[PDB]
Amino acid sequence: SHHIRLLQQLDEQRQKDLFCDCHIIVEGQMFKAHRNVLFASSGYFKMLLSQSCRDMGEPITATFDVFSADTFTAILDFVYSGKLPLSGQNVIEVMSAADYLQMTDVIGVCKMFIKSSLD
Amino acid sequence: FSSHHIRLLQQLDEQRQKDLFCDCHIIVEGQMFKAHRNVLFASSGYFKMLLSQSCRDMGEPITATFDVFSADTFTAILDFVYSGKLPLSGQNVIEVMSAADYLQMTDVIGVCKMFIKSSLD
Repeated sequence: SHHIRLLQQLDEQRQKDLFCDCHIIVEGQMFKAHRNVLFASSGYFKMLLSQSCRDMGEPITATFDVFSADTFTAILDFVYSGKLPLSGQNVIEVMSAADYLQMTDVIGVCKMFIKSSLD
Repeated sequence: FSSHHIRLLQQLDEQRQKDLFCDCHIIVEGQMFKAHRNVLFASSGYFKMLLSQSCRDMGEPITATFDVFSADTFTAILDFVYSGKLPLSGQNVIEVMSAADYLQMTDVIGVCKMFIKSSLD
């Protein structure tokens, strides 16, 4: 119960722009999140944020142009909730953006959605 | 229950052990504790109030000092924040619950209250 409650409050912080030390700019859209959460949930951010892992001050700004803003929205919502809204239209786009960000958990969820829909 | 929640909190604890993204230092009984501000803000009413002034300002790590409870008492509480497991026994169940109401942590109080009701029944 503690885990579910904590992540809901962590999701509330990024919505209210609280303790957001990381800015993600995808398709010209701004996304606010926490550095310690992205470092722990994505292999790409583990490498990108490793340089300034102990230095605090200016929020680290990251830019992406390889996936859409709606695709990153479903991925970023999964990080702060554990729920990934998958459908026949975005299952391939989300899974394709997941391996670039090196998120093995998202890839497995998208792969399971395909196996279920195909059966 | 969900694996994503369990996995994330385990990695957050690894960061605090390795002093990664730790923008908050807690000094209790002369012992140094490193942790994250966003995690403490979400798990404690006191830290929600303490970090509310610098919730959007980043820079110098916020240092918090406590002298009303011991370092071993705060260790069990801080470990519960980064794991969800609270080792309770007859020696520290009252000290942890007393320190929980000080930090305004209703979740820790409920665990101690459930631990007392179970042992006596």
